[PDB]
Amino acid sequence: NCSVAGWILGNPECELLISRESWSYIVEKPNPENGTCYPGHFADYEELREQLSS
Amino acid sequence: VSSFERFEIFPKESSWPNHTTTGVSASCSHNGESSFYKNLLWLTGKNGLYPNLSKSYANNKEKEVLVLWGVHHPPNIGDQRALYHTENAYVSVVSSHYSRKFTPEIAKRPKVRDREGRINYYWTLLEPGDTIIFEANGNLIAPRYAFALSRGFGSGIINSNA
Amino acid sequence: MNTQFTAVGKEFNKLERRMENLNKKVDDGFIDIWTYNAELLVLLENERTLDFHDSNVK
Amino acid sequence: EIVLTQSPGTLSLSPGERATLSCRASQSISGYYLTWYQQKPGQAPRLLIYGASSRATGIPDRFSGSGSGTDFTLTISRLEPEDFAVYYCQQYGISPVITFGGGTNVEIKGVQLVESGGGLVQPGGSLRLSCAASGFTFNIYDMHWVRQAPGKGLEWVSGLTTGGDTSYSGSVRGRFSISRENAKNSLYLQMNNLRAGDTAAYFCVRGVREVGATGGDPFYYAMAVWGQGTTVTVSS
Ligand SMILES: *[C@@H]1O[C@H](CO)[C@@H](O[C@@H]2O[C@H](CO)[C@@H](O[C@@H]3O[C@H](CO)[C@@H](O)[C@H](O)[C@@H]3O)[C@H](O)[C@H]2NC(C)=O)[C@H](O)[C@H]1NC(C)=O
Ligand SMILES: *[C@@H]1O[C@H](CO)[C@@H](O[C@@H]2O[C@H](CO)[C@@H](O[C@@H]3O[C@H](CO)[C@@H](O)[C@H](O)[C@@H]3O)[C@H](O)[C@H]2NC(C)=O)[C@H](O)[C@H]1NC(C)=O
Ligand SMILES: *[C@@H]1O[C@H](CO)[C@@H](O[C@@H]2O[C@H](CO)[C@@H](O)[C@H](O)[C@H]2NC(C)=O)[C@H](O)[C@H]1NC(C)=O
Ligand SMILES: *[C@@H]1O[C@H](CO)[C@@H](O)[C@H](O)[C@H]1NC(C)=O
Ligand SMILES: *[C@@H]1O[C@H](CO)[C@@H](O)[C@H](O)[C@H]1NC(C)=O
Repeated sequence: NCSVAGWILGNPECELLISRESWSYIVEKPNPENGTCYPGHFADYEELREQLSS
Repeated sequence: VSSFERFEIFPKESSWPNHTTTGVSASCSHNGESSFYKNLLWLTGKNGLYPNLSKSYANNKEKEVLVLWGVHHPPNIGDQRALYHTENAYVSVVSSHYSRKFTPEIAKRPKVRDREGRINYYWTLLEPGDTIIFEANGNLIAPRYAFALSRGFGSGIINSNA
Repeated sequence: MNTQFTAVGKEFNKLERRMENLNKKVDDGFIDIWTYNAELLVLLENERTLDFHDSNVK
Repeated sequence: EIVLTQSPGTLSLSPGERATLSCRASQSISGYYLTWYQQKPGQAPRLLIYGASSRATGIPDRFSGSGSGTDFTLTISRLEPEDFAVYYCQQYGISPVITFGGGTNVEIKGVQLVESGGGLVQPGGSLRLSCAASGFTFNIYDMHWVRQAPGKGLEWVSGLTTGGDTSYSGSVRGRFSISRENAKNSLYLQMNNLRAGDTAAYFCVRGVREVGATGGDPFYYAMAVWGQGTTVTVSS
């Protein structure tokens, strides 16, 4: 259910999963439920995703 | 365009009592008689009485919205003190996604269409559900009218003398 | 072909020259590829048409 | 716009004296809203003070004022026989209507415009005036036509902003009509249905810098400059 915001930042309902050290590809849904619990602009979402393509 | 139209987000009447609205300029003219852009407004004080502002809007129409505003740069200070009564400029045009502030001074510039002054123009889209706020100590151009729209696809632009 | 309900053109300022020389390179690339492939296709197809006729009479 | 009341319409005082003059209105009216003039009979008016405190160009320091709200005031630090004159009280209505005090005579005990066409008509008649400009940009400023009967309170006949919002008095409207030309650097006032109330000396007046232009002109919400005026009369 998580967003990338909820993934990277440490949203407690998102499993952090530090053991996931590297992987094949990223899986989301289109409409990620858990964005940021305290909202706020997140600039360069595009760029961070592209850098975290791989 | 899939839909496009013009509406009155903030009527000139009754939006800004506490700032004199009616001022225009002379290069902006109509049949050799002065004017200013229909969709927008100047604001200045009530006989040298500037209070500062915070105003807002969010969509009820459920269509997408297109919004315009301006940031005043006089060519001399006597305007700045006379109109707005602060050398400080600070505007904050705010949304959820976009937001930005503006803090200019006077920059002298050469005469262009008999103008040294400038107003830098700034704009954004606004979607349904989302709020815009304007906060300021003057040096503003405000919306009178705003552009209601849907998206469009695939049409575009031509330059042509044909 | 599939011809989209298309809008070709763009424009840029002079601080976008990455994107200008890009979009020029992009478009010229595409233009040349359609040009090359189609020109070869006219040549080849007309040859195969001549051979089709020659074949039929033979 | 509101009726004013000067205090006093004439006075007689000695040299080396102050002079307190109070121009007060019906309502309380906010204070960068008035300006203050003089005039010698025979001369056109001259600009002195604006917004109840602050001072015009080409000046001594002696005339200085105060007051706010309903009661505005101009005071004087020293009196001199060169000041022998009628002083005026001219305010920009929020209803865009200049309003006038009735002139205040100091008696002391022991660039330009040009008008065109002043003179006589028959009452109930018809006549036009023009004015013409010299050495500025008639583009910018909000203009005013003004009247004055001899040794009487002024009256503000008409004015127009450079974007077309007219303002007349309810009595004078319809009988007069204006039209402006910035490419010509000139102004027009066609007038009809003229009676003895129009028997008076008129003035063409350059007012207010609208918002925006290049220049070493600032603005007030006072006049910019007057003209020399001219007489107009009905008779038979
Ligand atoms: C992670 O995502 C879930 C699912 O979106 C979030 O839970 C849901 O959050 C909404 C927020 O509007 C809850 O609705 C609200 O409920 C409260 C009453 O608790 C009410 O005051 C609000 O007006 C609104 O109706 C919704 O009930 C809730 N559902 C569940 C199953 O929890 C959750 O908050 C997200 N957590 C984090 C850490 O991001
Ligand atoms: C809309 O476009 C027209 C055409 O460009 C504008 O009219 C032209 O504006 C130029 C501005 O330089 C005029 O030249 C100037 O004339 C004035 C005297 O009036 C002079 O002071 C300047 O030094 C310069 O020579 C030009 O005459 C004028 N031509 C016409 C036919 O109007 C017009 O201003 C534009 N209007 C708007 C609202 O954008
Ligand atoms: C992802 O979101 C769905 C929302 O559809 C969550 O579904 C809930 O699941 C719990 C049981 O785990 C039920 O009690 C709720 O009634 C369900 N709600 C709905 C709307 O179906 C799901 O739990 C979420 N999963 C994670 C891992 O966050
Ligand atoms: C103007 O300021 C007064 C302060 O007394 C306030 O009552 C009024 O609502 C204000 N109007 C606007 C449009 O801000
Ligand atoms: C206007 O800005 C000044 C600057 O500090 C502030 O003190 C004042 O409260 C502001 N007024 C309003 C109405 O925002």
